[PDB]
Amino acid sequence: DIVLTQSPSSLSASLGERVSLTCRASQDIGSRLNWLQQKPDGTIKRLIHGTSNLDSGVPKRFSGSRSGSDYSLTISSLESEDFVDYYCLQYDSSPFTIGSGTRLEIKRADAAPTVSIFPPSSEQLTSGGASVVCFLNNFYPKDINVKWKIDGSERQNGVLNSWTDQDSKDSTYSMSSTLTLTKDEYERHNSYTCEATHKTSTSPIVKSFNRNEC
Amino acid sequence: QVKLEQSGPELVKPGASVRISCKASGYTFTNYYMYWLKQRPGQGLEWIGWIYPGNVNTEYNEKFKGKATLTADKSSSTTYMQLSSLTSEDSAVYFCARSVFAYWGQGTLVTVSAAKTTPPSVYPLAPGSAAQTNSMVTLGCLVKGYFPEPVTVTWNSGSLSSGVHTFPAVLQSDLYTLSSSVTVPSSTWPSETVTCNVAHPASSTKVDKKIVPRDCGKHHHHHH
Ligand code: NA
Repeated sequence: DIVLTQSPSSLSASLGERVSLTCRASQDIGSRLNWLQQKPDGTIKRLIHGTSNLDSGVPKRFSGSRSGSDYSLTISSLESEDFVDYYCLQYDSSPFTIGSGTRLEIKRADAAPTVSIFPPSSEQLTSGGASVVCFLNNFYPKDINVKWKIDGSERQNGVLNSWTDQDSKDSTYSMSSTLTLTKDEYERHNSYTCEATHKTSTSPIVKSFNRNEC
Repeated sequence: QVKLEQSGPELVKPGASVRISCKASGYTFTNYYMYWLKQRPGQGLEWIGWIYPGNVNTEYNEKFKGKATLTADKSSSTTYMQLSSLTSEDSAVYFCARSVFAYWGQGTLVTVSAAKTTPPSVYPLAPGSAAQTNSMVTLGCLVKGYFPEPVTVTWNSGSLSSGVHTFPAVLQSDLYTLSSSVTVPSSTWPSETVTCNVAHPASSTKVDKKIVPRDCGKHHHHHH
């Protein structure tokens, strides 16, 4: 029941910088802590075992250490292949437990999202459904808030969000938000709004349309 | 020299069960512990349990006891994990690993859904209004209600690649849904055509959907 608290869940960093991931164990676990690495294709590899031993085939930029109950994985100079997921785990007691993981991402300057709202198309309405979609494109940092409103009243049920991976070319993020209602519900209301707010926003970005309008 | 090779991806119905395998090689199978792990999409690793092949003794994370059953075949050098009474919370990648998390199998994705193979409905995403000139306009395609993964989305059959990205699919109510975005100069649309091409190999379907301006018009889809 040992708890491993890994921090931070997201670490922004840059090529060539030194970074240190941390894992605090809720109980003494001695040296029985391993670090794993997970690539985007899903493959996993052990990087370090027993707190500080590098695994075979591990570049020496990777190293691991311990300080009381605080364990740390340190990368001496980040290479592009290193911006992925990392996990600590303990085998001092069973059940074995794993930290919640850390994703390294590339730091870049702030970027405001471009927001677009799309009314359902006529085809979808003939089939009985009504999906309103909003795109929040190319923004940075990844964190952002999105809100749906129907005739001025915030709607939280029926909403589904999806984020792209950090873009390989400009390091921004994009997110799509889709609100799905019965066709009959969509016709009982007139106004629809996607409201985004990001750290770059001085005021929230309001995108909207009226169903009875063209 | 140690290798762990798992079976391929599976599509299973809720309430059914599924057996995953992990063939080991390069070491004496009975001298090491075997582990099974679970990874919900977008989430962290979870420990399921271990099995020691020499006597096939097992110990489980209490959370998975009864849900997962580990077994090992000393002659075949294979460990199996059986998952029972599946529900949607069981869709995940499942990993095999040799002690002490020293070597790893490649993962096996298990998807639970009551759905039959189903081609996507493809719907245009055009702006609701506010055309702005001498700029960029963002259009898109909503690819909805398909099963199983995957789909391939392309724009103008590869001609529009500048400012394109497709969001990862989300499995809701047994079917997947994704959307794709494209950004083009405003001088190029609607004056020039923009079309998304959507391929769904499990159903052998391929569809094109031209994006046209929003208005009060009915039936654009029979003509686009
Ligand atoms: Na509204």
